[PDB]
Amino acid sequence: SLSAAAQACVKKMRDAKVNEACIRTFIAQHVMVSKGETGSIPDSAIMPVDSLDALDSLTIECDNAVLQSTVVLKLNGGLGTGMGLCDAKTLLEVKDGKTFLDFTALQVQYLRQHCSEHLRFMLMDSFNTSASTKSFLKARYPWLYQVFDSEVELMQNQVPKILQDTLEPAAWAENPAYEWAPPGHGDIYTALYGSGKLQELVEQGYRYMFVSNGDNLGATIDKRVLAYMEKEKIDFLMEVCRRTESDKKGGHLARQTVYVKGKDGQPDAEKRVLLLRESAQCPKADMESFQDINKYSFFNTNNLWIRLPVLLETMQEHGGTLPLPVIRNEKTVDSSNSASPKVYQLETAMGAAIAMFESASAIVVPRWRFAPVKTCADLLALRSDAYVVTDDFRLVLDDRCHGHPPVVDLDSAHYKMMNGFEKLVQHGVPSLVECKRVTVKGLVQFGAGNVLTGTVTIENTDSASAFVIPDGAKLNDTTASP
Ligand SMILES: O=c1ccn([C@@H]2O[C@H](COP(=O)(O)OP(=O)(O)O[C@H]3O[C@H](CO)[C@@H](O)[C@H](O)[C@H]3O)[C@@H](O)[C@H]2O)c(=O)[nH]1
Repeated sequence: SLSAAAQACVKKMRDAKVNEACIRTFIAQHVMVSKGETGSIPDSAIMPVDSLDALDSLTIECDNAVLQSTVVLKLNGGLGTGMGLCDAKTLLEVKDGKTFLDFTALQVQYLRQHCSEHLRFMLMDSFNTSASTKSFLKARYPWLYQVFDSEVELMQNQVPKILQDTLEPAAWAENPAYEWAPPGHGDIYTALYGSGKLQELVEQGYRYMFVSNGDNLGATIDKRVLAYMEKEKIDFLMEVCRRTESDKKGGHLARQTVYVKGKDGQPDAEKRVLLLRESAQCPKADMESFQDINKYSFFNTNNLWIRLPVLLETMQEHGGTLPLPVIRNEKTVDSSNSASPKVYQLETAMGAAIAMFESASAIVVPRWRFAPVKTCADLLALRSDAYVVTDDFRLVLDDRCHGHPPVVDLDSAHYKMMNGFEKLVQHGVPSLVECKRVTVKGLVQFGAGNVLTGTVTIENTDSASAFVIPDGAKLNDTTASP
């Protein structure tokens, strides 16, 4: 029943021993793409979400049996090509001598010492992140490394890049590894199911999984969420934050109205269905509305809670897949070579599972559960004193910020790549806890002990010479120039 292109994909995947759940999942996306689907979600088809419960209003914590049944997973399979990264982002330094992986392991240790003695922790890796993550734990945290292969690591799948005009699997004789790509972090459900780990977790008595981004060190277990999901019988819960100006890369919550038409004299009652819209899913000529933080003010944190037996049941009842909406990413098979064949890279976002369950919902959480690092501008804020380290080893906004991170605007010509950002803070990281907005234009180098307050702009109009800010300089509500 499949097309020739789709069959070619199946054959390639089978020959490469790709797990069948992945093949089934991918093919379904392939069929959608062949019928015109791109993943685009226009604003005319959605409407904002105006009312949600709040974590700040919750007080009751879950019982010990529920806490014991909760697995913690951290995403760690992405390639931060936007920050000029070649390995796992979690190996980058966050504070003095501590990486993302350092605080993550310290959070797990803390939870095991004070909350759940046998807390199960997992990492979803790619082959482009697996060995470096394992060797890091090998040296710094041997208790995690000893059970790394047995219970920690979940290996994400690889799917073929398909030619844009025929949807056949793309070939690249120069480097056939470039014929494959990660299918996004929405692959977590497919990888858990196809590897049999989802069934084994349910067999072992686990009932909840808390997933979060590897770059968000503010996301740990909150026992009030588990009690909330138990009481309200919620099978999937997405943590959303009130959107700030800094929330530009990610996705926002949205709703549609599905009319359960009337019965037994009852009228047609509207029921709100929730969905996620990534930035890639917004029509590119309509990005103004995706960026309106007032129109769509609920930003997905990717702190997700899933009831594992219901996820398992749902997948089994759908041929062994979770039919997440496909995102059609347009690239070239060698993303560095504009002359290489153009391809589609079919991906899904794990937050899109909010549309897969009848009892799915979202809850508004404070900013201290969301400290994202998508760019080097985010990393400057996280490295600065605007973020502090909690006792349970979370990275949270300083209380003085009132939930608003400093708005950091770095010249993309000089600081988009990690090597360029490293030159900017070579002599020290400026104080930004009292800085509302910092904009760096042109070639600039921070000095030692810089203190920024208010709205600060550093503009070097002649980038033939870098502008080194003097040591101890204090910039308050000003624009500094050579
Ligand atoms: O194939 C992939 C792609 C990504 N990741 C991991 O997924 C996490 C998030 O990926 P990132 O590329 O950093 O973010 P986005 O996918 O753009 O956005 C996600 O995170 C945002 C919050 O930061 C939310 O607003 C979005 O809805 C959610 O999809 C990171 O730990 C990545 O390493 C994987 O494990 N495998």
